[PDB]
Amino acid sequence: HMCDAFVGTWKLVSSENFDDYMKEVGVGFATRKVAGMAKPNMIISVNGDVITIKSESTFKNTEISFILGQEFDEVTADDRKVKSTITLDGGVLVHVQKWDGKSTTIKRKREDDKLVVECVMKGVTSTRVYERA
Ligand SMILES: Nc1ncc2c(n1)N=C(c1ccccc1)c1ccccc1C2
Repeated sequence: HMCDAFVGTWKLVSSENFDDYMKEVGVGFATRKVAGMAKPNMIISVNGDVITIKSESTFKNTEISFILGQEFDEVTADDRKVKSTITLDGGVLVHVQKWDGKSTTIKRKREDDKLVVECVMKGVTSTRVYERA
């Protein structure tokens, strides 16, 4: 019943500072431009201990399935090959991606009727707000 409040289909409604976040991650110009235009959905489901997060957009369709606390391989939408671990901390899903001696953290939290996604790469934070589809 862990992540019940996350389950569902969500649509992007606002973004702030995402180009700067992508620059800090190392995303190149053309991918920043096209991927920054995208308006993904996020489809979150749970089956037993396995959480699945799918993100569909005109740019790319991605999907991850995982167990909390258990590292996995992920290919990001910008084609990074990262080692990811996702945990639940005080009701927030905390997703750490490691690659090339670098690290970024993505937090997903329910706030009112929204699902708020905060992405942090060193000093740079981007906030993306999703609402139910
Ligand atoms: N489908 C789809 N399309 C576009 C994007 C995207 N997913 N996902 C994100 C993203 C964002 C925050 C946390 C996790 C993922 C992503 C990652 C890097 C570069 C571009 C995008 C945009």
